[PDB]
Amino acid sequence: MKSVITTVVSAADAAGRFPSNSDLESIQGNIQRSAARLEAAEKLAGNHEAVVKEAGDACFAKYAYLKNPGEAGENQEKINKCYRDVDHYMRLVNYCLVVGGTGPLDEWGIAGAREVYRTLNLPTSAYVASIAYTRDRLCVPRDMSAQAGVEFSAYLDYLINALS
Amino acid sequence: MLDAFSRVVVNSDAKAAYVGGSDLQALKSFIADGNKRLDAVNSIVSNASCMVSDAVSGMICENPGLISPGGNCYTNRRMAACLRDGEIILRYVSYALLAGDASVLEDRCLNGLKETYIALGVPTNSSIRAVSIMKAQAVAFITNTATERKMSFAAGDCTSLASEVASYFDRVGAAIS
Amino acid sequence: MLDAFSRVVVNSDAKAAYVGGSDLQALKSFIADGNKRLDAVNSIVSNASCMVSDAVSGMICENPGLISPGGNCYTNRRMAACLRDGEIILRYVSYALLAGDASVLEDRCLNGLKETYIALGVPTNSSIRAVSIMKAQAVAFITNTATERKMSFAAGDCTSLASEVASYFDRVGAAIS
Amino acid sequence: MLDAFSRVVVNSDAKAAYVGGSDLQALKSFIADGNKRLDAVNSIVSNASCMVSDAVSGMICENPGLISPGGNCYTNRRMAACLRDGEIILRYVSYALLAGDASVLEDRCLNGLKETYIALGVPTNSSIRAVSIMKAQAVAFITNTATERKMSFAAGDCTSLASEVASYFDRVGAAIS
Amino acid sequence: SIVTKSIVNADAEARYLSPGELDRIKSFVLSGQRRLRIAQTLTENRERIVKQGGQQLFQRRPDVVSPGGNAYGEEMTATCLRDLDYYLRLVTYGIIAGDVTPIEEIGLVGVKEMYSALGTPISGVAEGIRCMKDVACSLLSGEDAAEVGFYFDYTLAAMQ
Amino acid sequence: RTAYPYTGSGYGSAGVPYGQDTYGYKATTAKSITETAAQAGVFNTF
Amino acid sequence: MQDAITSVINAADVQGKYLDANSVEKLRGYFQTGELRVRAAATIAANAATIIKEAVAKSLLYSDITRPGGNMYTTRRYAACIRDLDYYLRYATYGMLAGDPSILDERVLNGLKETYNSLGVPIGATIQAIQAMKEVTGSLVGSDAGKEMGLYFDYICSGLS
Amino acid sequence: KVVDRLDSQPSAAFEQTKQVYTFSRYILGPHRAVVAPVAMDPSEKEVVLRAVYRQVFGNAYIMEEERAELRVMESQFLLGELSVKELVRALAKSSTYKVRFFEGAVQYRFIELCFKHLLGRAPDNHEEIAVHMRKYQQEGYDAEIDSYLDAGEYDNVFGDDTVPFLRFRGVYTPCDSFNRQCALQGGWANSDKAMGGAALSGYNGSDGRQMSTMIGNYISGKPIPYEKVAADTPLKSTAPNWYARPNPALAPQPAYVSAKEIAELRSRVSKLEAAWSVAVKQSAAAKDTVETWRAAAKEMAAMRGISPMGEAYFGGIAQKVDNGALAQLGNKASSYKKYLYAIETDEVSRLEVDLEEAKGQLRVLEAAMAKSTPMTRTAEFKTLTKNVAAVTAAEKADPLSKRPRIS
Amino acid sequence: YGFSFSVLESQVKNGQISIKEFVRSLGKSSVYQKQFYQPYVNSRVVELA
Ligand SMILES: *C(=C)C1=C(C)[C@@H](Cc2[nH]c(/C=C3N=C(/C=C4\NC(=O)[C@H](C)[C@H]4CC)C(C)=C\3CCC(=O)O)c(CCC(=O)O)c2C)NC1=O
Ligand SMILES: *[C@H](C)[C@H]1/C(=C/C2=NC(=C\c3[nH]c(C[C@H]4NC(=O)C(C=C)=C4C)c(C)c3CCC(=O)O)/C(CCC(=O)O)=C2C)NC(=O)[C@@H]1C
Ligand SMILES: *[C@H](C)[C@H]1/C(=C/C2=NC(=C\c3[nH]c(C[C@H]4NC(=O)C(C=C)=C4C)c(C)c3CCC(=O)O)/C(CCC(=O)O)=C2C)NC(=O)[C@@H]1C
Ligand SMILES: *[C@H](C)[C@H]1/C(=C/C2=NC(=C\c3[nH]c(C[C@H]4NC(=O)C(C=C)=C4C)c(C)c3CCC(=O)O)/C(CCC(=O)O)=C2C)NC(=O)[C@@H]1C
Ligand SMILES: *[C@H](C)[C@H]1/C(=C/C2=NC(=C\c3[nH]c(C[C@H]4NC(=O)C(C=C)=C4C)c(C)c3CCC(=O)O)/C(CCC(=O)O)=C2C)NC(=O)[C@@H]1C
Ligand SMILES: *[C@H](C)[C@H]1/C(=C/C2=NC(=C\c3[nH]c(C[C@H]4NC(=O)C(C=C)=C4C)c(C)c3CCC(=O)O)/C(CCC(=O)O)=C2C)NC(=O)[C@@H]1C
Ligand SMILES: *[C@H](C)[C@H]1/C(=C/C2=NC(=C\c3[nH]c(C[C@H]4NC(=O)C(C=C)=C4C)c(C)c3CCC(=O)O)/C(CCC(=O)O)=C2C)NC(=O)[C@@H]1C
Ligand SMILES: C=CC1=C(C)[C@@H](Cc2[nH]c(/C=C3N=C(/C=C4\NC(=O)[C@H](C)[C@H]4CC)C(C)=C\3CCC(=O)O)c(CCC(=O)O)c2C)NC1=O
Ligand SMILES: C=CC1=C(C)[C@@H](Cc2[nH]c(/C=C3N=C(/C=C4\NC(=O)[C@H](C)[C@H]4CC)C(C)=C\3CCC(=O)O)c(CCC(=O)O)c2C)NC1=O
Ligand SMILES: C=CC1=C(C)[C@@H](Cc2[nH]c(/C=C3N=C(/C=C4\NC(=O)[C@H](C)[C@H]4CC)C(C)=C\3CCC(=O)O)c(CCC(=O)O)c2C)NC1=O
Ligand SMILES: CCC1=C(C)/C(=C/C2=NC(=C\c3[nH]c(/C=C4\NC(=O)[C@H](C)[C@H]4CC)c(C)c3CCC(=O)O)/C(CCC(=O)O)=C2C)NC1=O
Ligand SMILES: CCC1=C(C)/C(=C/C2=NC(=C\c3[nH]c(/C=C4\NC(=O)[C@H](C)[C@H]4CC)c(C)c3CCC(=O)O)/C(CCC(=O)O)=C2C)NC1=O
Repeated sequence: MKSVITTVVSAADAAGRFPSNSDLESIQGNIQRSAARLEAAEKLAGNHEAVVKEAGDACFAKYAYLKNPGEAGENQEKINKCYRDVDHYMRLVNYCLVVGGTGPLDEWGIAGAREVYRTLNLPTSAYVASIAYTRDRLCVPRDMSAQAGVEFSAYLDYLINALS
Repeated sequence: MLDAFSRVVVNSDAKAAYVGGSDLQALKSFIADGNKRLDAVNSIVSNASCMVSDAVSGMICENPGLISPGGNCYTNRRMAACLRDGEIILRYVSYALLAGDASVLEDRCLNGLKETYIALGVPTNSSIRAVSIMKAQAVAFITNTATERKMSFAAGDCTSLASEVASYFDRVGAAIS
Repeated sequence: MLDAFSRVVVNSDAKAAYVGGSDLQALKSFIADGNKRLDAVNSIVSNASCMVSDAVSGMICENPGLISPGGNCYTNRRMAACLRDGEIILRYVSYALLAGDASVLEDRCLNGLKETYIALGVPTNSSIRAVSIMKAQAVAFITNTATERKMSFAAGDCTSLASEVASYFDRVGAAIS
Repeated sequence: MLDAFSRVVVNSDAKAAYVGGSDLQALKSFIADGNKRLDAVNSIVSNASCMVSDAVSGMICENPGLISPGGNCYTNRRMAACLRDGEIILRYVSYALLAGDASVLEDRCLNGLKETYIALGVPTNSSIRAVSIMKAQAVAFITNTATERKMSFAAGDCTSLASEVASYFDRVGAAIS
Repeated sequence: SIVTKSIVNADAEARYLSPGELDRIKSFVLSGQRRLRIAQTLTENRERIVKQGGQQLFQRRPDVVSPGGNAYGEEMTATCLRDLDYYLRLVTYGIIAGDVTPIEEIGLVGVKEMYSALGTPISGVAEGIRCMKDVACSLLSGEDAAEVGFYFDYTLAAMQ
Repeated sequence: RTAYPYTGSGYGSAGVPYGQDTYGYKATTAKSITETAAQAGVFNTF
Repeated sequence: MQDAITSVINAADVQGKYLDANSVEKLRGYFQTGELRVRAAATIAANAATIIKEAVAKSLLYSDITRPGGNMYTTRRYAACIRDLDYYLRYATYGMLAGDPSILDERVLNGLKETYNSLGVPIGATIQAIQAMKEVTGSLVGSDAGKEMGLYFDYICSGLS
Repeated sequence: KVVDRLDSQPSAAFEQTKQVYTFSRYILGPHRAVVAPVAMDPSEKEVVLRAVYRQVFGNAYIMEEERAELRVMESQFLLGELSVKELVRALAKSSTYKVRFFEGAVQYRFIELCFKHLLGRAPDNHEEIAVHMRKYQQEGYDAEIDSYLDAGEYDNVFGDDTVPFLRFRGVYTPCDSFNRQCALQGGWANSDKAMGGAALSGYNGSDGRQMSTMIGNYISGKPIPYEKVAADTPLKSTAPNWYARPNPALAPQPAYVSAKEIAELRSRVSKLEAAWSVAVKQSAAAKDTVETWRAAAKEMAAMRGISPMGEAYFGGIAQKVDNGALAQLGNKASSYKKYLYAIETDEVSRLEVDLEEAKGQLRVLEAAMAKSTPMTRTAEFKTLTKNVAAVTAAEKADPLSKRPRIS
Repeated sequence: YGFSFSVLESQVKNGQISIKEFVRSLGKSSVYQKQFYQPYVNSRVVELA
């Protein structure tokens, strides 16, 4: 969990010091910024089944070839797993807004993803067509607040920068 | 290691849930007294060089066979290590008070301390009293009822952080028992 | 580690014998089908990157709780880790088929995999299901009865090497159970 | 520890203030010399961290084959277990000194100790040396004739408590012989 | 079955079985040869009895399969026929048990709670079983069609 | 045949009686606090 | 069966003292959330069938407890579930209004895990169903109200475990 | 090919971290590289110095009061004319490395300490040690370490820029090389003064013997037992803090284990293991009752497709369309989320959770029956009539010795 | 009338309470007293009990 606490108690623990004033000041930022980034953790949680539904079909509207036989989305079970994975990436973004950093993404979704998407022959460009559709469907003062749309998008295209 | 934010993440992963409106009231109340927690860690780390000599020397005046020859605080190198693990434990408890969860206590301080103290031949019951004087001091500093140094504070209730730091020292005193 | 020639040498060095003509009828027959052993182990190595994804995901369709949060093949680290030991086992079996002797499997791949998989919480019955799917594929590619790919081969029988690669896969099943 | 002197229950809703049906006559009679006994156990357990380390190193430096490799105290698990068992034995005499009778000692500590030490190859001739040091150590501490450490007791006599606790140590020492 | 509830009837009444009860257990077991033949006809006709069963069901209730219907798409329509395979199976149990006791405690008790809680129109599934009944009775003679149809309409009655 | 079978009778039953032993509401067999400890033989001072 | 006011009165009465500043301090805290709990219990009463339909379809609808052999196969057994899930969503509504989970263990929790073991009901699938039911309940009543209603769901899941 | 190249080959040109270190336990915890920058602040020189003292001394109390021979070897490094490889060589030639890990150490304990300190790993096989035994006895200790860090191992996996760390390298060339790794680097607490027992054999904690365990595992092919690789363990320190449904962390060993509790637990884990092997043959085809009609309900439902949004007007009402990839198959949000709830609701996974849960309860209950003669028992169960007999008179199992005195 | 005592059919079908318990709880129910208690007199309620 790469967060604002676990950088100031991982660098102090490697240094062997008590949490000084440089590390109590860093968690004062975890009180001002977290008023906004939990609002984007709450709107994304209460509307998650409609976001992935509006986002996961843009994977197949853009790439219509996936329903061909032999390809990745060829039958019923493989289409449901493709909508499952965008629900996973929308869940870790809800986990990353409530942690405070990119902790649940760099450990649980990103690390090892370039080795499973090459082995199982999944196109990783099809994943970022679904996430970048979600970044551009974001109306900034309608979906959430102005600041919570900054926090929600900055974990979204970080996940795009991880997959590409 | 985890904190109080990511303890309810891996609890909400065990349920394959989003962190919705039920769990965020547990965390928005956690940042509501976020100024209270940093006022509680600052009472610990400002006296932390004096609390470790207050607590190791309280163990000596109770069990004086440690400084007896053949003991475990007799050799002067062996005394200087016992002042070190009084404050490495206080370094990892103060991280656990800062993070709000005792994972870094469980996974770094107590990760093998029990078979360490057997294999060094350290008396374990005196390691309880080295820990538990720091429990009775930190609940005196956080409640600001230390009998010779009062710190300035905005007034109000603080007894949840007192029992939280008393819960982290037991987690130490039970793992090395 | 050994091979099929040097297995009978340490068998003959236990009685300090020379390698005479009564012993060498197996080894002169071993190079007589030495074209077939390279023709066999080529068929596994040319399909090895799809043999693992046929097998680890074939474990998933039999036990679909592994992809649920909690099951040991859920996170993208864990799936890339489970695919990684899918091809470590397939590498050493194809090493063992090539040398024709199971010594390189049992001192380098399987020596202590059982106590490793206990320590990581890897379920040991599901790894037999990953191995037995790779057992049924390596005997399919060698006998060229794979139901969606045929490769070109000279005409003749091959089921001895299908039996030998079958016995190198149940050593993986017996090591970790 | 706390069964060694019976207490009185004065409040209601107890079932023992009213329908107790007894008062414990064998243990009231031991608060008739109770402060002198409680100083004697306090004389042992304030030096119990030092009495076990002196006595175990006493039989090491008189029989030096135990810390030789091949001996029964060379490795670290055996050296930690030998310091543990003298500490456990010194606690159980200090139960029997406190309760005033050896009936706690013979079943919780001595019942099945001679069969244990021949099942582990523990030298029984050397372990009885290790309790005779602690027999000689405890009568110095109770009579306050220790050379390097005195304690400020009241003015009185503590023989027939020193010979009481010396009668427990050979009762240990013949139960393992 | 007729054997188990003719027992539990006389069980509750603190008595044995009358001639009226024992001349029918007798009459039922001699009927058992003819029952297995009837159930044997429906056993390996489930391919036609179900698929033609859902044939008339969609022609009579296009709403349930149209977009917005409960059984819309490739997915729900497969489960749309799955339930008919269930109820066709229970009718084979009722024919061999000589009673709707197997159909009673399976697929009938509390069936309205399930289908109301699934969003499925319970009247629609009743229409499906009626379409299966015409296919089933068309596969048997008149003496048999008075039985195989007889268990369907009981399922129709309890399913509304 | 599924491993986690169930309880009950009549049709829709797995061949296992109700409650695994025909008792729906089983009378307990434990003792209270202090003589569950008295039987253990380890909580004697307690 | 005590609410927040009953529990406050009991603890203040059990010591024989009056309602001091600390006892009334919590009572004022309960009256502040009195407006939130009724609206939370309002919408839950309206969408009772919809919430249970959402939870079972999201947690255990297509798993093999639903298929033959699974613990939920027959229609009597399926119908017992939504009857059974109705109590969890209903009694949790009572705890949300009373502000005290005493009613749950009084009327739900006691003899519950001991009953499911008798019937052979899978406690593992039961708790997610309640976890999924907790997830949809946070959708309706909002965040903090979901935090309140959610605080009694996991109380059921904890004791039922 | 999931992993292209190991960590023993150097990282080629196009990565900042090697491929095995991405998805191993490298990224989770504090066993990472803290490679020195080019020019650096003396605070950042103290950061790379504090990691060297943690690594090559193995959490030993270095007693900063003295640092006697250290401050010449520090000041060669703080100038920059000493490499981090040449600092960690020079620390391994001093007296305060010799009086800790050489003056009391067996030559098995010394070689297994140089593998943990200088390299990352454990010793893999037997003749890997037998090189370093014969190199010490013919060239001496100063020419041992010089011939130990200048092979092909150290210069690829750390170079001359980074400090050593515990090498969670993913591909382990025996499988026990992960087991002896985590048994040597024993958690975040234990040091090698503790692990070799140099304090307890010490005369007042000084000049004691550094004896060794695991000497039986380097001679014969024998794995490490699992309690030393799961309890006092660096995997607890670089723990993912998951929800792992078989929890890998071992329970603490219970007081008062009974044979009546084990003898039903072994029958329970044979009951689940025999029931798992039956249920796994019926999986994924016959357990799916909706699978048999997918060939027909997929072609019955391919009639009157709607290309824009709006149709299926149905007698003149709206009743429109969704036209996505999901809802053209009729699926919902409760149709891809049904995979996440497959622990309670599954059947094959229902067995394999409680198989590994009860085997993990068995492997700490059976291993707690290593204590026999003076152990006080108890009866927590209600002393029921179920009791296995003590009929152990004659041969019942008798493992096949066909060569009884074959000569 | 589609009435339902799901809690009582619960606690009786499992055997958690007797038929006598299920009968007594039915008597103290409100669907009972609306049926055979409210429209009658305490005199007539005793005979109908
Ligand atoms: C090595 C060959 C060797 C020893 C080591 C040493 C051990 C030893 N000591 C005694 C006698 C006593 N030991 C005592 C213990 C202590 N004295 C203290 O003040 C501290 C608190 C504590 C040690 C940490 C005491 C009180 C005595 C009694 C004598 C006295 O009044 O001091 C013995 C036994 C001697 C005997 O039985 O007569 C041994 C073996 N002695 C060694 O020779
Ligand atoms: C969807 C728009 C894609 C697509 C997806 C598929 N993914 C398949 C399997 C799969 N996906 C993941 C990653 C995912 N699972 C997780 O648990 C997490 C987060 C922790 C993520 C991101 C994994 C690990 C796996 C393998 C195991 C499994 O879930 O089955 C998959 C099945 C592959 C197959 O059966 O061959 C598909 C079809 N594929 C598409 O069609 C579009 C491009
Ligand atoms: C003092 C309160 C104790 C006591 C302590 C001794 N510890 C000695 C060495 C030592 N201490 C620790 C504890 C600490 N260091 C850590 O790194 C961590 C966790 C990250 C902890 C909690 C360790 C690990 C060690 C071993 C280190 C080493 O020596 O290499 C020690 C000296 C032994 C010696 O020098 O031989 C002492 C005396 N002993 C006591 O009696 C009180 C109770
Ligand atoms: C309980 C342990 C104490 C106590 C705590 C209270 N602290 C309160 C306010 C407070 N403390 C700080 C400083 C703290 N925040 C930081 O960001 C840093 C370092 C970077 C520190 C040390 C601040 C900023 C505040 C907020 C008010 C202010 O502007 O100073 C407080 C008031 C309520 C609240 O704000 O939560 C309490 C009750 N007070 C006590 O009586 C015990 C001893
Ligand atoms: C996959 C089909 C399994 C499964 C596997 C997991 N293995 C994990 C780590 C791991 N795997 C191995 C085996 C392999 N690596 C080797 O180096 C050698 C021989 C030289 C073999 C046979 C090892 C040694 C390790 C530990 C290495 C490491 O993790 O750094 C793993 C990750 C657990 C974690 O990250 O904590 C998984 C998930 N899991 C499954 O469910 C199927 C059955
Ligand atoms: C058994 C698994 C197969 C099969 C095997 C046969 N292979 C036969 C001949 C053969 N294969 C090769 C190529 C092989 N030798 C090499 O040196 C290399 C790579 C560098 C490879 C892949 C050669 C050279 C030959 C010899 C004849 C030729 O020159 O082509 C063969 C004929 C008998 C024999 O020569 O051993 C058989 C039966 N054929 C099968 O039917 C199954 C599927
Ligand atoms: C040191 C003074 C001795 C010596 C001691 C060893 N004892 C070993 C094991 C052991 N000791 C006991 C008895 C102890 N445990 C109790 O619970 C009680 C009374 C309540 C007593 C007195 C037991 C039961 C055991 C076995 C179980 C255990 O390990 O605790 C031991 C280990 C043997 C080995 O590992 O080989 C040692 C070395 N042995 C000596 O040589 C000196 C004289
Ligand atoms: C938690 C994250 C979260 C979001 C980011 C949004 C994302 C979002 N918005 C819409 C849906 C919509 N979004 C908009 C807004 C706009 N349309 C535009 O083209 C403009 C850029 C912008 C004006 C501000 C409008 C007008 C609709 C309704 C019609 C439509 O789909 O475009 C939908 C489809 C479901 C629905 O109708 O709500 C989704 C998922 N909702 C969320 O819950
Ligand atoms: C025989 C030797 C012996 C001692 C040395 C003292 C040591 C001592 N002090 C405290 C108890 C305490 N100890 C301290 C410590 C300190 N006070 C400060 O202001 C400084 C920060 C630090 C000294 C540098 C504090 C703050 C308390 C709590 C109460 C208070 O003093 O205000 C306790 C725990 C309570 C108790 O057991 O009595 C002990 C053992 N007592 C002894 O019996
Ligand atoms: C739940 C999902 C699921 C799967 C993924 C497969 C997995 C799978 N494949 C095979 C059986 C096999 N699996 C393969 C593997 C492959 N075929 C190729 O040509 C490629 C190289 C590679 C896919 C990339 C081969 C070659 C066989 C032997 C038969 C054959 O396909 O010709 C078997 C054993 C026999 C069987 O059950 O069919 C299993 C379980 N089956 C499943 O039920
Ligand atoms: C043996 C007695 C028995 C029955 C009957 C039964 C029914 C049953 N029907 C289901 C679903 C379903 N059933 C239908 C049915 C229909 N749609 C229509 O338009 C038609 C009117 C109707 C069929 C003729 C649909 C669409 C679903 C899926 C609903 C959804 O996905 O939300 C499900 C949930 C998925 C499953 O586990 O199969 C069950 C358990 N179970 C039983 O044990
Ligand atoms: C108010 C507190 C309270 C509860 C909770 C309660 C539960 C309860 N659940 C029961 C059955 C049941 N409960 C279930 C439930 C499930 N099957 C699954 O797979 C799921 C995991 C789960 C749904 C979430 C099923 C299937 C039965 C029927 C068991 C049978 O017929 O054998 C029964 C037996 C009698 C009956 O239902 O009439 C009782 C008494 N009683 C109470 O008084």
